[PDB]
Amino acid sequence: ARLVGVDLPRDKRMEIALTYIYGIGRTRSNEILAATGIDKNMRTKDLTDDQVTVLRDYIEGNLKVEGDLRREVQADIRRKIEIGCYQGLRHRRGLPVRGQRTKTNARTRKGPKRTI
Amino acid sequence: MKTGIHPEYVDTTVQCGCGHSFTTRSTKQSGTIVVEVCSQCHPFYTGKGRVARFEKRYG
Amino acid sequence: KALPRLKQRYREEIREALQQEFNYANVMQIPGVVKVVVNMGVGDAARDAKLINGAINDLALITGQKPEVRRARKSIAQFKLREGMPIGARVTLRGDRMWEFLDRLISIALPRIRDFRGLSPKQFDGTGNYTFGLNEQSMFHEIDVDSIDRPRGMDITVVTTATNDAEGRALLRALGFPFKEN
Amino acid sequence: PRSLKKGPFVDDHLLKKVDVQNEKNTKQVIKTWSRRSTIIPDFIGHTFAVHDGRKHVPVFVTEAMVGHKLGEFAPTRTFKGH
RNA sequence: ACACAUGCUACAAUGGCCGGUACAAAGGGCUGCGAUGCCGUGAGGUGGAGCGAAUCCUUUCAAAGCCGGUCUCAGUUCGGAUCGGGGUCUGCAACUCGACCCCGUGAAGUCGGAGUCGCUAGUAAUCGCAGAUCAGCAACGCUGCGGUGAAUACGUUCCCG
RNA sequence: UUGCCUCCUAAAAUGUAACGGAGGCGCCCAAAGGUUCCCUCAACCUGGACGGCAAUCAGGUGUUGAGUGUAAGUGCACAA
Ligand SMILES: [Mg+2]
Ligand SMILES: [Mg+2]
Ligand SMILES: [Mg+2]
Ligand SMILES: [Mg+2]
Ligand SMILES: [Mg+2]
Ligand SMILES: [Mg+2]
Ligand SMILES: [Mg+2]
Ligand SMILES: [Mg+2]
Ligand SMILES: [Mg+2]
Ligand SMILES: [Mg+2]
Ligand SMILES: [Mg+2]
Ligand SMILES: [Mg+2]
Ligand SMILES: [Mg+2]
Ligand SMILES: [Mg+2]
Ligand SMILES: [Mg+2]
Ligand SMILES: [Mg+2]
Ligand SMILES: [Mg+2]
Ligand SMILES: [Mg+2]
Ligand SMILES: [Mg+2]
Ligand SMILES: [Mg+2]
Ligand SMILES: [Mg+2]
Ligand SMILES: [Mg+2]
Ligand SMILES: [Mg+2]
Ligand SMILES: [Zn+2]
Repeated sequence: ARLVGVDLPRDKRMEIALTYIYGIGRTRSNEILAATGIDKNMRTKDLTDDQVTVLRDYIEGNLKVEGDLRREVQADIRRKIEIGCYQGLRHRRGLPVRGQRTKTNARTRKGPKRTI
Repeated sequence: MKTGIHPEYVDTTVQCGCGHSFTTRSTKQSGTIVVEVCSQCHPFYTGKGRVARFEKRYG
Repeated sequence: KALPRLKQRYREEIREALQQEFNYANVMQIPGVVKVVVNMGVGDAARDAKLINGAINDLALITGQKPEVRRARKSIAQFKLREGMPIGARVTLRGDRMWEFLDRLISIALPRIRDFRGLSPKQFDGTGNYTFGLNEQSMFHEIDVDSIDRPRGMDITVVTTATNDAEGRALLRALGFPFKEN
Repeated sequence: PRSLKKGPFVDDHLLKKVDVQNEKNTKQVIKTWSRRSTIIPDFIGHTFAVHDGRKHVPVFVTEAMVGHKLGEFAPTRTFKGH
């Protein structure tokens, strides 16, 4: 189907299908589908246009998802990067921000291994 | 209008969840398009601080 | 004994709107819109001749008339390109079809853009013609999501009789085009 | 994070110093060794010399910096690379 | 910017997730262990029954197990790193530097080259539990406790001592 | 080095030497030939999803600076 700018996968149970939306994950799925009253055990084939309407209305109502969410998170990172906060210096360097161990690991921040 | 080379241009009717109807030309051979969002629906057409975040917590 | 809706809305309202706003000496100097050109530059058609055949079906489905392939008129090294390799496709829209496409685009396609914050008013060039790009052909409804190989972008340009950017902006504004304000 | 039940932490030392500073309307450079006090709206325009352990660093508090501990804006260790 | 070493979690279907249900051993407790109840979604909050403890609390204590449903081989309902927001508790104080919870985020990774290590039965493999240090914890460590439980040993030519 | 083609030398017809100065050729094309009909570049400016000095799209300025299978000259926008 089509929901909030996304394209829902061909066959998935709806609680898994809604997770392709960038602002939603399994728990928010078991919230949204409980509130709307749409069974989570349905396919994406058996979804209707009306059901898509109730869904879009609800999750645009109480939840921020997708593009606005990304813009907002990016906005938080550049917010703390500008004020010259410690975490900001870390984001600049491309190192681990949470106080983790940079002597050995941290490759997921640094990226692939570049030898000397 | 060279005769054969073009895709067929049908008459078409566009229907929306907000009730708006449109009568247009389209390439859809059915001749009917049901669509979710339009010029009337969309929140852009219709127009839809750290210290505050501090005083909300503590105040 | 027939009529497209936007041609109608133009002839009856917008015309008088602009005539009240800009106070033209003659009724002729009223800007109308000449043509709408749609263009898909491929560029990887230098490497693969198959992609052009995808571009063709795209435009031909979206517009409703068969595209016109363009040769490369120069030969360039860095882009791996010679003269006579088909590079990109172009469709010119005039009269009725122009109007109907403009309407489907204004009323349907553009509201279906992912994170649509509107269009920049700044895209006019000096003469009051308006060009804007698009990232993915998935927005249009005559094109099926199911059948796409790969998202491909296209340029839409609306070229007008407008003399400057003010007049053109006013014309498209009146026409239902979603401009941001700055 | 410190729990909300306790409220935000500012040591009484620079609490008193910044109060005396903004009641006389003078904005001075206050010399503080406390890394551990969170920033309050009372501090919003002032300027601090904070201890990084080797020296005192100039810190101009702005609006964006509220809700943060002081030490974050004076970095400790120096790394210029290899 | 790196290289080494020991570990843990993985790369999935002998599996993941939801629901129901059965079985341990050992331990720990005074300004300590803290129950029913109530408030939370959950870390926990309020509260203090009862215990210097074969009695009370750690729930009657487990998890893998068994029954059932769903997922259908995919970078996925696999994987959890990373990062954003929002919290709780300890503590004069969680910035440099704590743990935990909640929402989102969802990277490498498709059984790993040359090489190399451990193990001969309640052993390997796998599953949780407790303890010491300790206000809190970098515990995936260490010392113990039990659960379920294999394969193979022709034989001394070869490598090691 | 030796034949053929173009410029300069060459002294405003033609012609004109040197072991004077520069280059080319010993082919290509079944269309790059014949004809009818249509069109105008290069460069520069503004604007456009990848896309950048430069790909394709739009608009503007631009009388010839592009382009002519292949050297160079004489020509060709009236178009060769
Ligand atoms: Mg114009
Ligand atoms: Mg070593
Ligand atoms: Mg370890
Ligand atoms: Mg395990
Ligand atoms: Mg697991
Ligand atoms: Mg999982
Ligand atoms: Mg269970
Ligand atoms: Mg025993
Ligand atoms: Mg409860
Ligand atoms: Mg029970
Ligand atoms: Mg996953
Ligand atoms: Mg990979
Ligand atoms: Mg696999
Ligand atoms: Mg191997
Ligand atoms: Mg032995
Ligand atoms: Mg401890
Ligand atoms: Mg002569
Ligand atoms: Mg002569
Ligand atoms: Mg003479
Ligand atoms: Mg002579
Ligand atoms: Mg020669
Ligand atoms: Mg010919
Ligand atoms: Mg042009
Ligand atoms: Zn609508």
